[PDB]
Amino acid sequence: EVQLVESGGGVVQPGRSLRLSCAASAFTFSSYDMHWVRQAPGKGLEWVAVISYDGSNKYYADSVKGRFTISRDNSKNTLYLQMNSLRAEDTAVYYCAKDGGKLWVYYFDYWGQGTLVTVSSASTKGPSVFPLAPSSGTAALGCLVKDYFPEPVTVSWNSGALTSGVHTFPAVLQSSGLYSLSSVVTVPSSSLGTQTYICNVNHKPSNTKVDKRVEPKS
Amino acid sequence: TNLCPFGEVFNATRFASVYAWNRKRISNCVADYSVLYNSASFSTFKCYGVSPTKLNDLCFTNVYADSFVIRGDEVRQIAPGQTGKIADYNYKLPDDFTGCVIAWNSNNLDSKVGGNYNYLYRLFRKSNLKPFERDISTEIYQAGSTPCNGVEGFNCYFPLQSYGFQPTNGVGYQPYRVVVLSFELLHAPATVCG
Amino acid sequence: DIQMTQSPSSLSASVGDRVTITCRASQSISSYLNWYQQKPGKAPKLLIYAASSLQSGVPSRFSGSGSGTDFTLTISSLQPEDFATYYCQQSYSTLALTFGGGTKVEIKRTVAAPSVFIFPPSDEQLKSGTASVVCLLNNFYPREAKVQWKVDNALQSGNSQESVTEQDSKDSTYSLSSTLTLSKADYEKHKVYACEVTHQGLSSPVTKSFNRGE
Ligand SMILES: *[C@@H]1O[C@H](CO)[C@@H](O)[C@H](O)[C@H]1NC(C)=O
Repeated sequence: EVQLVESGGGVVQPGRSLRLSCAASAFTFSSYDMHWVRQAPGKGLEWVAVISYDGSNKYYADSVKGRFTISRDNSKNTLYLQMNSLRAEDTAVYYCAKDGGKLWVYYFDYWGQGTLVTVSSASTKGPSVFPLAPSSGTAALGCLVKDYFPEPVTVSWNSGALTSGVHTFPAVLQSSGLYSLSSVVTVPSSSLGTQTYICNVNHKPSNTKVDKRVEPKS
Repeated sequence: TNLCPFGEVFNATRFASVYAWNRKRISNCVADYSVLYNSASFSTFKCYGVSPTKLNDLCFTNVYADSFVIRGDEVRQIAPGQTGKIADYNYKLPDDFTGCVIAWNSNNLDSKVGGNYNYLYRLFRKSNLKPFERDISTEIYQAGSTPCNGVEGFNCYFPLQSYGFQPTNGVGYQPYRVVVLSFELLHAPATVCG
Repeated sequence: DIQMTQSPSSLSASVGDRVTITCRASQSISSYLNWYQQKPGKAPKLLIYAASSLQSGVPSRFSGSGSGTDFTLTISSLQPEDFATYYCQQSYSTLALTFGGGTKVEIKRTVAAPSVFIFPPSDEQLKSGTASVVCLLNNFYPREAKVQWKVDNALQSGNSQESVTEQDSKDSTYSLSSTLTLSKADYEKHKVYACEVTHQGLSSPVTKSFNRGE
């Protein structure tokens, strides 16, 4: 029963600063070396920083040296990670990890669930929903949720009625700094004029609800 | 009271050459590693086989503090499995080396306006050094078929070459002081503890 | 630095099979190789440390071995809750911790032919100024599928970006959505917009194309 909870993650402009904080529970947090590890979207894990149990030693890798700082508060049982001068390469999910101390080297005993950190310079924008009409052995149609920020956006079909055959793809951070997402659903080519298909998109960060009709090209 | 004499190794007034690398032995002293943590003036700090945080609470039979000076382009060669002039001819660490490598820019101390040439390095050798080997022979290297009877000339070169350390040299050619700590643990009493 | 090459990049096995994953290091590490697991979306979880040391709370069916550079991780009998991506991580370079590429263990299934659909940009989007052409590959396996954009028989690279869903919970198939994004001026300059698709389950490449405004 060892719990680590990350917090403080968000979206931030390049060159700005952010503060991640990890809360440890159910073990002697002040008697173990603590680690931070990040994983970029779609990439693998990468070691970031280490701090000693007493908070006197601080080690970092070359990619962030002189740029990040790692500290800890034993009294509050927390592990702080100050990220100054954030670059686009820093966009990743950050986890805090306990060491274990069973060997002469470092190994990662327990993982927290992590907190997301994205590096871009855009304000909150409402998504633009566009139809993806099918044509003439089944068919498929969909909606395109383009130019929105930040994540996430909840997409349903027929107000939750259409469940089977629906695919909502992960968003992609386009060069503009906003997000583009695609949702589709495959239906039999027969029920294309009687059945009505409307995609419901909701962006709580921007407080934007949109229902878009999707009908075949004429 | 009986603190290990790390000060006279790092804060030594003058250092030795890489081919003639100096070795100091640390035994029978409490090992206070707080000088490596507080001193943020270190450029390169890489440990192999052991971790620095879990080192102030671990004993050892003996510690070896090797000291020498190289240029920045060669600091990367101070590590296991490395090849190059420094790695092959002056200072080599074993593949299973267990210790720490520290290196900091000493361009302010080991440079002269006319060029500081007192630090040297081996340029030729008939075979690669074994781990923790110190070769200080000045035998004339035979590069050709004609044997060299202690004389220099055609394919007969002096094995040592002097570094060119000037204040305006590039960072890759500026002087760097290197301290290598190696820990050994045997079936004997341990005198060095954290 | 030290590079950790983890092979195979992705393997297919069924339940109960003796699964083995190889991890090789650029240089020698004594026995300081650790094996981790990560489910899609979830956080990583420790499995093996010190190269054959089973962590507390892990099933005995997992076992590590190997010393030096070549390390092996073995599942004696695979189980349904073991389908995830396994990473290998060296520690010998203490302050230079490096991870491998990973080996996603997929639910080995029969090769599924993708369904390819090409959607032109909507008129409402064309009013704004941008144009998006959407190529959808549906229900295929494995995820290794090449999507190539052709405009007037000219290959296009760098104009689009893809997005893939995790392995499906029902049929264990993947889907991909390539979004070719451009301006309105660059859209009328060309007529033919195609989407060539190459997949292991296709006897020959399949192309879905359309002429602008027809
Ligand atoms: C070496 O000198 C520096 C100041 O130049 C000092 O801070 C440090 O404590 C000295 N080393 C030791 C071991 O005392």
